[PDB]
Amino acid sequence: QNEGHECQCQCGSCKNNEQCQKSCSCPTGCNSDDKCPCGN
Ligand SMILES: [Cu+]
Ligand SMILES: [Cu+]
Ligand SMILES: [Cu+]
Ligand SMILES: [Cu+]
Ligand SMILES: [Cu+]
Ligand SMILES: [Cu+]
Ligand SMILES: [Cu+]
Repeated sequence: QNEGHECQCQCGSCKNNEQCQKSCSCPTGCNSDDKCPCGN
């Protein structure tokens, strides 16, 4: 029941990858390029 959420990630691998902007693996603290552990 819980898998994707909302990758509003503006990182460098989130802005170019729109295939994970609806199911990324980051919490609600992924709004800055850091240790963003997104999909890949
Ligand atoms: Cu994300
Ligand atoms: Cu990201
Ligand atoms: Cu993403
Ligand atoms: Cu992010
Ligand atoms: Cu992330
Ligand atoms: Cu993510
Ligand atoms: Cu992300």
